[PDB]
Amino acid sequence: SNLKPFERDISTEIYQAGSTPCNGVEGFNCYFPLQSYGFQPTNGVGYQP
Amino acid sequence: NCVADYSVLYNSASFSTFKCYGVSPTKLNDLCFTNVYADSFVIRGDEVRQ
Repeated sequence: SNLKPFERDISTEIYQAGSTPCNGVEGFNCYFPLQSYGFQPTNGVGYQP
Repeated sequence: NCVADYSVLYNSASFSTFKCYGVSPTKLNDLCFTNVYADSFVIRGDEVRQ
């Protein structure tokens, strides 16, 4: 769910996006919460860091 | 004058929706709305932000 204003969520728990339990391991309906932008010099107009 | 049920997206497969889900995300089915007018169009989908 969305965050209360001025929040800082550092939790790294896996996502259970469906009815299938994830058991704390990656899999179907089990996606990591953190993704990396991958900033590189030749990025787009609105993709630089 | 219909139901406009959301049983189609209950199970579904991947997809991304409109990424807002103001009331009851992934549950919905609480507001009637006027109609379900759905224009026919196909896009690549990679540029989902635009």
